[PDB]
Order: sequence, then C-alpha cells, then structure tokens
Amino acid sequence: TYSEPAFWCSIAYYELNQRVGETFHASQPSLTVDGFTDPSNSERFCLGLLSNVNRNATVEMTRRHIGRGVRLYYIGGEVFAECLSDSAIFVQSPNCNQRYGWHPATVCKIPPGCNLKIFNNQEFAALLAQSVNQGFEAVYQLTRMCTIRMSFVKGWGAEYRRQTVTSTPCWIELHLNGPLQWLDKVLTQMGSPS
Amino acid sequence: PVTYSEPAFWCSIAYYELNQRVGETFHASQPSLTVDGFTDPSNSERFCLGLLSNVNRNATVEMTRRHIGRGVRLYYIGGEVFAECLSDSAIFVQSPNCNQRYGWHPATVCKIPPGCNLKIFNNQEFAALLAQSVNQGFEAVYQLTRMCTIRMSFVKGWGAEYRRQTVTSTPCWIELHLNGPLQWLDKVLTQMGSPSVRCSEME
Amino acid sequence: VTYSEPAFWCSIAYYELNQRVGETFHASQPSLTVDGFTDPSNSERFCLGLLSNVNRNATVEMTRRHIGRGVRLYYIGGEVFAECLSDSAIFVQSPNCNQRYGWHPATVCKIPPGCNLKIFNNQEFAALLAQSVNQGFEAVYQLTRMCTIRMSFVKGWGAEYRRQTVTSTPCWIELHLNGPLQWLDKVLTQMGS
Amino acid sequence: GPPPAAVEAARQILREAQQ
Amino acid sequence: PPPAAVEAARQILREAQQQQHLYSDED
Amino acid sequence: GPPPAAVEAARQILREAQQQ
Repeated sequence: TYSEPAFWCSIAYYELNQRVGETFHASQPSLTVDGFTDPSNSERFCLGLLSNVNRNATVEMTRRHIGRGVRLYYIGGEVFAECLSDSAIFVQSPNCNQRYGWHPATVCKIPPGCNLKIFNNQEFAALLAQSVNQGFEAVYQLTRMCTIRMSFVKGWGAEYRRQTVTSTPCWIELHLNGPLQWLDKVLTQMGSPS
Repeated sequence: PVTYSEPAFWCSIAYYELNQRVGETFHASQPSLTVDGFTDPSNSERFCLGLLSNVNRNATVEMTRRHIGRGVRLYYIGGEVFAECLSDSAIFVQSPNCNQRYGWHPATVCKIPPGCNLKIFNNQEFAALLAQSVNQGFEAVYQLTRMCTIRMSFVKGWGAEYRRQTVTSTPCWIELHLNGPLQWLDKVLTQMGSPSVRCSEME
Repeated sequence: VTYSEPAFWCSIAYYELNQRVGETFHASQPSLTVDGFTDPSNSERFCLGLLSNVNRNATVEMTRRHIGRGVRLYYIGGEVFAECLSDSAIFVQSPNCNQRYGWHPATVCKIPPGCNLKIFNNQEFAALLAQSVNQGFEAVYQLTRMCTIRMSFVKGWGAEYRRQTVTSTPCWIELHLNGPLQWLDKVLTQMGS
Repeated sequence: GPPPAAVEAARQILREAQQ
Repeated sequence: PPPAAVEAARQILREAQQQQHLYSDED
Repeated sequence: GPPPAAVEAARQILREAQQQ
C-alpha cells in the first residue's frame, strides 16, 4: 500500500560534520532556505535562528553571508534552485550531473541571480526502468539520485581545498520524496537476498 | 496532581549506524509496523531505513544496509510486544525485559533467525518488577528506565563470542522506546524521592 | 514574505556535554516543566529521564539522577520565568536578563532550589531591537543571541566554576524564544547588507 | 521503609496490567 | 536607517506594550 | 531476474512521469 507523499522534499542543515537543527519538510511547491530567523513560516527554512554551541569562526562568517539564500521549487516534474543570496551556492545533484555528462560527484556553482534545474523526474524514471534490467545493485544505487547536497558561499571538490561536503561550513541535504517512493515500488519487487 | 494522558504513539524508534544517529525518530501509532531497508518516506506503518542519508558511511555499513530487506515487524498486542524477522538475515535483540524473564545476563543479545519471532516485552512482567523495585529504593526504580528500551541490530550480532562487543560497533541498529511502560515508570519514580547522597555543584 | 503567529512560544533542546540528546521539545502551553522523569506523552512536561544516550559517562548518569523535579518555565504578560523545582540548583545564561540588571552578557546566574528568576522580558528586547536598527545591520544581526537561553542542571559553569563552558556540563538545555525570533526576522529582513 | 505512595502507585499499575 | 526596518520595529514596540497591558492583567 | 512485478512497477512509474 502507498499514499502520495504529503511533503515533496525534506531538508537537513549541517555545519561541517554536525547536524544543526531539525529537519524541514516542504509541502508547497516553492520554499526558501535563508539566513534569517522566522521559526514559523512553512515556506521558509530560516537557518539564522539555529544554534550550534560548537560552531567556529569560519561558520559564523559564512552564516552572515547566506542572506536571502536559495529558492528551491518543484514545477512540472522538475526541481530548480535559484541563488537569491549575494554569495554563490554550490550544488551536487547526480541527476543534474548525469544529464550533462558530468562526473557524478560534480559540484556546480550557481552565482547570485542564477538558477539551475537540479532534478528532472522523467530522467530519473527512465533510469529506474533501465536499472531494473541491470539488477538489484543498479536499482539500489538509485537512492543516491534522490539526494542533492548544496553548500552556501564555499565550494568543495575538484580544484577546491575542501574535498568533501562535510568540510564546508554551511550545507544542506535535500531528499526528494516522490522519487524515493517510486524507487520503493521497484526495489520492494526486486527480490530478496536469497 | 499531575495529569496523565494515553500515549498517542506506543513506541518511538531511532536508527543508528555504529555510534552515530542517522535520520529522524520514527513514532508508531498503529499496533503493527515494519522497519525495513527500503525507501518509502510516506507510510506511517513503515520505517524505511534505505532512504536515510549518512554522507560519512563506510563500506561495511553500505553492504550491511543492502541485506536488511524486509527487516523486522514489530507489533503490540494484548500487553505484549513481538518482533518477527522478515529479513533474509537474522536480527539480534537486547531486551532487558526478556533477559529478566528467562534469567539471562542483563546484557544478553538474543538472535531472531529469519522467519522467527520473539516476545520482546511483556507489560505484566514489567509491572511486577516495577512493584518489586520500589522496596529496593530510588536507584533500583531509576534503573528501570533501561527496561523500557530495546536495542536491535540487523545482520550482525554483538556480545558474547561475537567480535563486536557493544551495540555501537554494529553497522545498522535501532533503539525502541516503549511509551506505555515509560509512563508507568514515571508514576512510580516521581514518588521515590531523591538519591541518598547529594550532588555538589562544583565537582 | 508573510507572517503567522508562532504556534509554540519556545523550543527546547537537551544536551549532554557537547552533544544533542533526544528530540527538540516545542511548548504549546504557557507553562511547562523540564524534569528528570519519564512520561513521554504530557505536552506540559519535557521528561529528560527517558532520553537515551548509550555509553554516557558516570558524571552524566549521576547528574541525571539529581535533575528531579527540574525547572518550571512559564510565559505570561510578555515575560518568561524559570523556577527551580529540583532539589539541586539550576544555572541560567540569559543575555536579556544579564543586560536588564547590568551584568556581562555571558553571566551564568544560579537559581537555588525554590527560587525563581525572570529570564526574559519581551519589551526590553523590543526596545533593544528598535535601538539596534539605528546602529546598523550587524547590531541587529547579533540579537539572535538574545533569543536563546542556556540552562544547566546541578552543575555550574563559567567564571565561578572549574567547568568553563556549557558544553562541559553533563545536562543542559537551550531555549529558543519564538516570538522574539519572529520579531527579529521582521526587522533583520529589512536591514540589508 | 519504602514510600507508601510509590507502593500504591505500583499496585495500581499491576492491576492495570492484569486488566 | 532603512525606513522599512524602523517601521517594523515601531509596530513591534506597540505589540510589546500591548503584551504588558492585557485586559486580564490585574497586577 | 528481473521479476515481472518490478518491470511492471517501473513501467507504470515511467508513464506517470511522462504524463507529468
């Protein structure tokens, strides 16, 4: 039995290697993740109110520059990220990377005022159907397509001194619930380890 | 007098990889639930561990997570809690209530092989131990908090002759809190006074 | 951007040493107690005794046994109070309280058993917020620190104690005051920079 | 000896668990 | 200062004063 | 494999996505 996800995504915020704050769940098509402080807007994930007694000076400076942050929106089977901050954001989306023929770990800069299509549901569904013919492991690995990680201000990977997302001072992890439920409908039918 | 109300959720479940909490706590309202290795985010009767992220996760944990599969069915009927191993791999349960029932060492870890089931909790036995513990003093009742938690590892055993000697060495484990028993404990513990020796503000 | 009134006047997160333990509690009624006991289902009680943390050390285990009746926190007429119901003291670091009496912002104030303290006054925050507008983005931005209050049970910390920071105390909580946070957002979003 | 109120609270719980 | 920020703070001051004088406040 | 139900489930999802 299945029911349509009430929330199209969940978002967790981290500073370096530490989770900070509660998970945010989005139920309207557009949301903003910003650096401000309203605790009670279901369409704003306000990171500026979140505490971390262990945070260092680099994180404090980065948090000052989040500002208007990122708008994330889900329209017509596609997910978009728009950089509203006056500092860039950096996105690692394997679905986006595959579409452009980039390495799966690619981290793409989105400068202020720019946007990027970070997910396309039809491309995922086509990959899921192809993966069924390739076996359990191929389908199981698609869980990674349903997670997108994004850092504010600071890049990571390739040329950067920071090589992992957990080295960035402020980052978020988005789970796309519709793709996860689609994946469940297939994975549960692929057959048991014996 | 303090007000009490019936728990909306009979248990909560937290997932861990090694010593790290992974994901949000799950709260169960209906009598039966499954904790599995799949990926539906939206079924109130399925805690799906396969969608939970851990950017730090190592190869052993990834390999072990693929074997959870159908996982464990946990269900609460007639004052008793049961765990049924639906996974093709065993699950390993540390239930202090079982350990008390069968006269086992309190840290005993009991295997549930695939297809099998164990009564992991009996409310009456807990209530009997709670009443006996009153006569033993504050500390004996306070320690019963541990009886209201059950830890279970998927795939990998720990304790005794296993290589892993503590639950935080297992790659994929859950911690269940039984809310009914916790509320019963609260009603008694709040009447037990304080520890005998006071606690300094400076040490 | 539109606003709606916060459903919960505060949220409370528990910590042992430098680690979060358990889920965040959200207060839906004007008064609540944070205590060392085990009811999971009372919306006016955050019961810390049921929260797990495998391998916590002996000092945390001992402190947890002395939380007892804990602290009563209540919000009325624009003011927040803390009452020490525990048989051990509680230690509170509230920059709003510290400023009102003229203490350094990081002051930790002991509340002995049976005593209380006004840990927050909304009007003094609103006055400070309006004044900070004239001083620039940074002055307003720093006021997020005023909207959080930290409290330890049993064990003191700070200049008067061997324990230097709150993260060396075995059992502590962090309160976020949601009304003040929303007020701050209404101003800070208009400050620029 | 033990606190009678705690004994009585535990007694009522044992009754509830039987029912 | 930015006038929208002064105006927001002005209304907040008013709301804070109302909180100290609820009709039910006897003291 | 793959099992017939897995192929069928993926087929329906691909149709749902294309309509979306």
